[PDB]
Amino acid sequence: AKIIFVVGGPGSGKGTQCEKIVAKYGYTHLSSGDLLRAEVSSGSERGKQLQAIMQKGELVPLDTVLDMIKDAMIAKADVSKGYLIDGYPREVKQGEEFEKKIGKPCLLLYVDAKGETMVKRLMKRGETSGRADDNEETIKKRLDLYYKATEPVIAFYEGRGIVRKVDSELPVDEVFKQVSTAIDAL
Ligand SMILES: Nc1ncnc2c1ncn2[C@@H]1O[C@H](COP(=O)(O)OP(=O)(O)OP(=O)(O)OP(=O)(O)OP(=O)(O)OC[C@H]2O[C@@H](n3cnc4c(N)ncnc43)[C@H](O)[C@@H]2O)[C@@H](O)[C@H]1O
Repeated sequence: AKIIFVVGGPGSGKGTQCEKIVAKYGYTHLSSGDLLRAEVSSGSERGKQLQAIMQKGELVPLDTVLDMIKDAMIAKADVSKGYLIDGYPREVKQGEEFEKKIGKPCLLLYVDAKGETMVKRLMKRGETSGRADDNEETIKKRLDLYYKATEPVIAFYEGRGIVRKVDSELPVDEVFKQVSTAIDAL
């Protein structure tokens, strides 16, 4: 099955574009954030540890997040023609370990937004939906971590040759036209 990495900053619009991909193409959307938050909601001790880390805007250990991604892929294996891996990899080692344990991506969709745009979108969502990490101090930490740890992921897959950038400053449906173009050309 096809594996597509979807990578971009906090609030760049990854999840929004992924849900549109699902509706149009039928791919299986796996969000590392959603999987982690599901563990938090379980009330487990691990969930309490994950909640602490995520509330501070920090990266969860590779071992945990890759386990959950693999778990989810296996659970959907019978019915998936392709996978959207949304929010993983966030560091080069995460990409490397995924390829070691699961397989290689055929495409990385780089959902590109401005830093100020991401701050605005997350501040707005925070005031609306009240997600714990959508507070101003944590947003700043998330964005800084994205720049430091995750942008080298883009470079890695540029070296691989599979990055297609989409301009997430555009309206959602206009971004999705760029997304659709990349997927159609697979
Ligand atoms: N691999 C990993 N390794 C280690 N730790 C990990 C990990 N993955 C997760 N974690 C941990 O979990 C935490 C959270 O991870 P995660 O859940 O992946 O959070 P995130 O990376 O910050 O992504 P978001 O869901 O916040 O934003 P998004 O890019 O999907 O944008 P969205 O479509 O929602 O849109 C955002 C807002 O903007 C709106 N919007 C979207 N697109 C547009 C557009 N074109 N125009 C106008 N508004 C738009 C949306 O309606 C919405 O309101 C991490 O910080 C980390 O602690």
